[PDB]
Amino acid sequence: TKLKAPAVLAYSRKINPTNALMFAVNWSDRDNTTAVMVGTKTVAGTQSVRGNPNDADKGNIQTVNFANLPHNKNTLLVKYNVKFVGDVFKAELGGGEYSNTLQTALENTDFGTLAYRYVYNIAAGRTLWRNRVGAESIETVITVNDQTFTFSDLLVNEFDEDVDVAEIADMVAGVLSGEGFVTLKVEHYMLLGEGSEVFPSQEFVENSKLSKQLFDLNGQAAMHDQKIGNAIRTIDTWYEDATTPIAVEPYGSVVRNGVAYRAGNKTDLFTLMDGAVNGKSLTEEDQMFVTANLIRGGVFGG
Amino acid sequence: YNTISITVVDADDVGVNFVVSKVLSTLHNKGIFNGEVGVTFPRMDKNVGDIITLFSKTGVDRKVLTSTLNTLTDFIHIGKPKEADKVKTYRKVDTKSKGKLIRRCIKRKGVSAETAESLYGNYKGEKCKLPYIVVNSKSTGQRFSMFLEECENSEKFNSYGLCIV
Repeated sequence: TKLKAPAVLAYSRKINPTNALMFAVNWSDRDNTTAVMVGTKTVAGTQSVRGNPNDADKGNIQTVNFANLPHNKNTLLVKYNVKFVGDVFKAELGGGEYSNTLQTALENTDFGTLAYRYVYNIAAGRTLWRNRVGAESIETVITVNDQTFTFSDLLVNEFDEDVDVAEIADMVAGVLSGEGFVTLKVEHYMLLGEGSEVFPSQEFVENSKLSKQLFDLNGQAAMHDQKIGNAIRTIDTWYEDATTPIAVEPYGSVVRNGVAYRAGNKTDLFTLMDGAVNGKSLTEEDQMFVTANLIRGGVFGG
Repeated sequence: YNTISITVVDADDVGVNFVVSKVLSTLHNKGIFNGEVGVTFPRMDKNVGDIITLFSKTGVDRKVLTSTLNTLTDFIHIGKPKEADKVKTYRKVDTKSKGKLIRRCIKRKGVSAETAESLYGNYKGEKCKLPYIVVNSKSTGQRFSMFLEECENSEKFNSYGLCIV
């Protein structure tokens, strides 16, 4: 045989998203931002737990974290920065043979299409998640260095070819191929209406002391950076189970549905990576999947 | 009674029933359910489902509801109007939980707060284990879960596409 996974091996996050700060504006003037704050209102009435005969009567004070767009401004502003980091084949942890042979094996990877679908996940608006719903007008601007480019909608899953997304993807692929960094600034504008429901990222609620303790930075509503990166890493259509891009993953799995798209049918990262380095030559789409999950990072050794 | 089909496209980003909730909310505030349009789902297994069917007696054309669901065209599919001899219409059932009835009893019967809690201390606690839908509300500013169950047909309809009495 040949080289197994090392005692320690991991790669670092190469798509670094800033945590989103959400503002409220208008489509008339898109710069008079306000603060979409997260307050608390008391919710009582949720009862009837399992094995409750007489104790299903108390009024639990559950000051849940409500999140609504203000009535004054009828356009949400999701503002965040996206930072592409190069040197996506150098492993910080473990970096050795397995990793170098990986870098020489993944030399013919089409960085252009990875960059294209990376910028597409911003231009389509998958990063809004439940905020893109309820909007007929979506505005996406990419404030990369001294050039702002506007994007309407490109459809979260429908993957056509666009010109300006590709011309951003040129220097994005130039950063991701070798070294260096590029930082592109993102603003997202939607009519949701007055008193509409804005949906930021949730958080850990275990006990029945609250219901939602959503991620807000300094009291202002926020998307988690991991969720924004999850929207970024929705790359895989080389998943041989279907055609609704999954968020790349060593097993292609979501916990939201509970199924695993790439766990077992020779599309694991571990088996195909061992095949990639150990000597088995492979195709372009799954090699690009290895490359994209190497922009994801994670642990790759045991 | 002729009917038209609305299909929610599969989306890993948003919820399949969550799009259905925003479909039902936008079908409320933009008219549609005046007094005759009703909604049934062929896929009552555990959740509401993904395919929406509207069985209005005069007939729902494709042009009126493709502009009504103009905010949902990212993940929707609008079918052709077919015909059906019988649809499985549903009805709205509410859940009563303690303080829903406590503040009602002091208003009508004129009892005290401690008196009203004494009569309802060892009762209530209704929790439906049946398919529900989280459609919110615009007249009263809170969100809630609405429960729908299968029963007999009725002539008239409410503003939620469900049957009355």
